[PDB]
Amino acid sequence: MREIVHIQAGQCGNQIGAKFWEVISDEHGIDPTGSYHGDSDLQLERINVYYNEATGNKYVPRAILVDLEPGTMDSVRSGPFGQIFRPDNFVFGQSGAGNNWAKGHYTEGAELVDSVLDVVRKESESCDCLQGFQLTHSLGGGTGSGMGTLLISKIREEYPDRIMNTFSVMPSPKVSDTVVEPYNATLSVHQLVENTDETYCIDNEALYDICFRTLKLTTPTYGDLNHLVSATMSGVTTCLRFPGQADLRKLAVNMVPFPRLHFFMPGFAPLTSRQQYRALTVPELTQQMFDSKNMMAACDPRHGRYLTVAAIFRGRMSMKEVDEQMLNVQNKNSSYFVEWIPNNVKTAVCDIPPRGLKMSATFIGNSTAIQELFKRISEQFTAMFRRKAFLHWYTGEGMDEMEFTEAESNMNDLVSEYQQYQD
Amino acid sequence: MRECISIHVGQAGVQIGNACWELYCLEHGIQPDGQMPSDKTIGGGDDSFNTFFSETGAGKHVPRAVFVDLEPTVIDEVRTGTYRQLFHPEQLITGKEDAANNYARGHYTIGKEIIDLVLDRIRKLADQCTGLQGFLVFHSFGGGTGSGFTSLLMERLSVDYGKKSKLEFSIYPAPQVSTAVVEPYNSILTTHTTLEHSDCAFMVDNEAIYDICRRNLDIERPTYTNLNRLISQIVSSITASLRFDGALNVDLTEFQTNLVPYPRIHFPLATYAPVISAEKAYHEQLSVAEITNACFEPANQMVKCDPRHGKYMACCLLYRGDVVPKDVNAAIATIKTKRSIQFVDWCPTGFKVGINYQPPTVVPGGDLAKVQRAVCMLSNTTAIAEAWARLDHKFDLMYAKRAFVHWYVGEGMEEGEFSEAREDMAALEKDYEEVGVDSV
Ligand SMILES: Nc1nc2c(ncn2[C@@H]2O[C@H](COP(=O)(O)OP(=O)(O)OP(=O)(O)O)[C@@H](O)[C@H]2O)c(=O)[nH]1
Ligand SMILES: Nc1nc2c(ncn2[C@@H]2O[C@H](COP(=O)(O)OP(=O)(O)O)[C@@H](O)[C@H]2O)c(=O)[nH]1
Ligand SMILES: Cc1cccc(C(=O)N2CCC(C(N)=O)CC2)c1
Ligand SMILES: Cc1cccc(C(=O)N2CCC(C(N)=O)CC2)c1
Ligand SMILES: [Ca+2]
Ligand SMILES: [Ca+2]
Ligand SMILES: [Ca+2]
Ligand SMILES: [Mg+2]
Ligand SMILES: [Mg+2]
Repeated sequence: MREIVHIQAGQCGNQIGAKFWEVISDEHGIDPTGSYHGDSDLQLERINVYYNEATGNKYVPRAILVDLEPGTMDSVRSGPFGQIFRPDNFVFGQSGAGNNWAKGHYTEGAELVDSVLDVVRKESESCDCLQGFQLTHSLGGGTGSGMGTLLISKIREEYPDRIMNTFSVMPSPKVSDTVVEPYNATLSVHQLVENTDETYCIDNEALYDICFRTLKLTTPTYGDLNHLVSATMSGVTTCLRFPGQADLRKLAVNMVPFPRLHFFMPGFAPLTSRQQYRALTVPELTQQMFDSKNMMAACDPRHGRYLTVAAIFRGRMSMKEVDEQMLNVQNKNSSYFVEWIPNNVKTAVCDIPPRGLKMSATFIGNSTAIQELFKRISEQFTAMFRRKAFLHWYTGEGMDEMEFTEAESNMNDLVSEYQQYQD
Repeated sequence: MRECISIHVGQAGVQIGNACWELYCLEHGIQPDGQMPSDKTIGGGDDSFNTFFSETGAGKHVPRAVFVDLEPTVIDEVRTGTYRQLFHPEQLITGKEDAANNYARGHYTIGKEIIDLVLDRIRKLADQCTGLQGFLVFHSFGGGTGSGFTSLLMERLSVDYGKKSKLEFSIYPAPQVSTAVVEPYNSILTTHTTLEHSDCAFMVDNEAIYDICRRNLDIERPTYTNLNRLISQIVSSITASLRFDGALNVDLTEFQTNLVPYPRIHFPLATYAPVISAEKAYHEQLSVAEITNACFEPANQMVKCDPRHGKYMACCLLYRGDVVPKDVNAAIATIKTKRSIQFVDWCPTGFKVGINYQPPTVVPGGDLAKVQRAVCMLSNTTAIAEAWARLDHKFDLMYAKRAFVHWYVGEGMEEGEFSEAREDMAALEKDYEEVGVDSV
C-alpha cells in the first residue's frame, strides 16, 4: 500500500489535474460517482495508490484542490467527474493572486496555506505507507507558481523524507496570459531546484506546436493543450498504477544522478490527427517517441545529452520487438547518450493500453538539453528586469529587488550545471 | 464578491454616469424601477452583474454608486429623471455653491465642507460589499469640482482604504465644449495631486470624441448628450469584463498587469470600433477584421496623439459580441504585417485578448448603429504624453504672466503649488521619454 497524495493548485493546476483524474478514473473503471465498473482485476490491483476506498465500495481520489479564487474549482465541481472528489478537499480563497508570485508565496497564499496543510495531513494520516506527493501547477501565474512552491516548502518541512514530484507547466510568450510570466517562473524554478525530487517540465510552447503542426488543430485552446498533458500524465504514472517492477523513490534513484538535475522532458506516442484507425507498429511507436516533435519541453534533444531515459510501452505487443527497436535507437544515436552511465536507457511494458488506442509509448528523459528551456526563461526575465519593468506588482507585496537578482543567479547557475555535463 | 464602487464627481462625472448606468440597465435587463425579472435570486446573489449592482429584499437592483456635485442643478435632474427610482436618495449628494471652475474651491474652500459626508456615504456602500475590489472615479480635468474635489477625495480614499485600487475615467478638455479659460491650470493641479493615488486612469479627450461624432456619426454640432453616449459605450466595453461572465472573458485587472509597467506610467490609450450610423450600418456587416483594423486608425482614439511617433509597452484587445478567437488571430496576423507596431525592447510584443460574448447594446434615440460585435483596444504607448505636452504648454503661457493665479491664491493656495505641480508634469513627460529609449 504505497499511497500518493495529489495536490493541484491554481487555474492551470486544477484544469490539468481535473483531466488527469478523468483519464485515470476511466482506466481504472471508476465512474463519476466513484463506483467501480471495470472488467479486469488489474484495474484494482494498485487502485489504492491514488484512490481511497470509502464505504459501499466507493473509490475517492486522494486529491486536494487549492486555489486563491473560487472560479476554476467551481468549474471542476460542476465538471464531468467533479462529484468524485472529497468535498472537504476543496480549499480556496476569494482574493485571487493576480498572476503575482509574491501574492501566492508571501501574502494571499500565506493566509490560506495552513488550511491546505490540514487537509494534506488528514490524507497522509490515513495512508498505510505514504510514498510521497505529486503537484500539478503552472509556473507563470500566481497561485500555482507562488503558493504551489510555498506548499512544497511546508510539505518538505513536515514530511522531509517523502518524495515530492511535480508536473510544472512552463510559460511561453506564444501562449501567454501576462507579461510577468518569466518573473513568476524564474522565482518558482529555484524553489523546485531545492525542494522537489522530480519535476516534469511541460512547456506550453511545445504543447501548442504539437496541436498546431502535428495534430492540425487550426485554433488550439487550453483544453487541447490539457488533452496532451492528461495523456502524458497517465503515461508516466502507468508504472505506479499497475503491476510492475515501481515507486517514486526507486524511479528517482535511477533517473537523477545529481540532486539538482531532476527536471525531465516527457514525450508521448502516438500523436495522431483525425488515418486515426491505422495500426501503429512498434518501430513507428519507438521512432516517434524519441522524435523531438513528440516531446513537450520545447528543447532539441540533439542539442544535449541524455543522462537517463525511461520508456513505458502500453498494449499487447511484442516485447521482443520492443527491445529490438529500443536497442536500435540507442545503438543508432549513441552520440546523444552519456557514456559514463552504463545501461542508462530502461524499458517497461504494461498490458493495459490507454482508452481508444491499441498501444502507445511514453518517454521520460533526463536530458541536458533542458537547459535551453531555462535559458529562454532567463533571457525573458532579464529583458524586463534590466529595466525593473513591472516590478512594482511585486515590491507592493513586500519583495525586494535583491530577491529577483538572487533568483536570476540561481537559474543561471542551474544552466551552467547542465552545460558542464553536456561536454 | 469583487464589488466595484463608482463615484461620479462634478457635472461631467455625473452626466457621464447617467449615460453609463442607463446603458448598464439595458445590457442587464434592469428596469427603471430597479426590477430585473431574469434575476431569480431575490435580495442577493454573486452573479457577475452584482459587481456593479446590489440588491434589496424587494427585488431592486441598485447601482453601487455615489453621485457628488458642489451645486445641485445637475444631480437634481437625476433626482427627478427617468431613473430616479434606481438610486437611494443618499447616493445623490449636492452642495449649494459650486467650485466656480477653481481647483482651490473644489479641493479646499467648498470641498472641505462636504468631503466628510461624501466619505460617510461611500462607507455605507463599502459596508455592503463582501470583497470590495476598488473604486471607479469619473470626473473632468477642467471643472473646479472635477479637478479639485476629485483630488481631495482621492487623497482621502487612500487614507481610508489604503492601497485599494482606484481607477479614473478623466475628461480631458477641448476648446469646442470648454467652459473655463483656466482649465489647463485645473488639469495640471489635479493630475499632479492625484498621480500617486491612482492605479490606472483612462483619459477621454473631449476633442477626440467631438471629432468622432462629427466624422463618423454625421453630427454637425455634437452636444454633451452625443459625447456621453459614445463615452458610455467605451466605458461599458472596459467594465464588461467585470459585469459579465464568459469562458473567453479576461478580467480588467489582468489587462492591468500588462498595462502598467511602472506606477506613474498608468494612462492607457483607448480606441473603440465600430462607430457608425444606422444609415451606414444598414446592410453593411462589419467583421472582426474590419473593427480590429479600425483600432489602429488614429482617428478612432479617445485621446488625440500619434502612436506611430511613440513606442508600445502593451496592446490589449477587448472584444464583445459575435467574436471567436480564430477570427481575432487572423485579424491580428493581417495587422502585424501591414502596420509596424513598434514596442520598446524590454517588453513582450504579444497582443492580449479577451472576449465577452454578450453583444453590444444601444440606448433608444441614440446615434450609434446597433452592431453584432465591437472592440475596445487598450494600449500603453509613450505617445499619450502628447496630451500632457499640449496641456503643459497652455499652462506655461498663462503662468509666465501669472494670469488668473490670484483667483487660486485668494482661496488659500500658494504659487509653490503651481510650480510643484508643473514640475511633476515635466518629470512625467520625461518619464515617458525614458521608458521608450532602448536598453543599453
Ligand atoms: N464629455 C463631457 N464633458 C463634459 C460634460 N460636462 C462638462 N464637461 C467638460 O468638463 C469641463 C468643465 O467641468 P465640469 O464637470 O462642468 O465642472 P464641475 O466638475 O461641475 O466643477 P464646477 O462647476 O467648477 O464646480 C469642460 O471641459 C466641459 O467640456 C459632459 O457631460 N460630458
Ligand atoms: N497548459 C495549460 N496552461 C495553462 C492553463 N491555464 C493557464 N495556463 C498557463 O499558466 C500560466 C498562468 O497561470 P495560471 O494557472 O492561470 O495562474 P494561477 O491560477 O494564479 O496559478 C500561463 O503561462 C498560462 O499559459 C491550462 O488550462 N492549460
Ligand atoms: C514610485 C515608483 C517606483 C518605481 C517606478 C516609478 C515610476 O513610475 N517611474 C517612471 C518610469 C521611470 C523609468 N523607468 O524611466 C522610473 C520611475 C515610481
Ligand atoms: C495560441 C494558444 C494556444 C492555446 C491556448 C491559447 C489561449 O487560449 N490563450 C488565452 C489568450 C492569450 C492571449 N494572448 O490573449 C493567449 C493564450 C492560445
Ligand atoms: Ca486577507
Ligand atoms: Ca440576485
Ligand atoms: Ca525620470
Ligand atoms: Mg489564469
Ligand atoms: Mg459644476
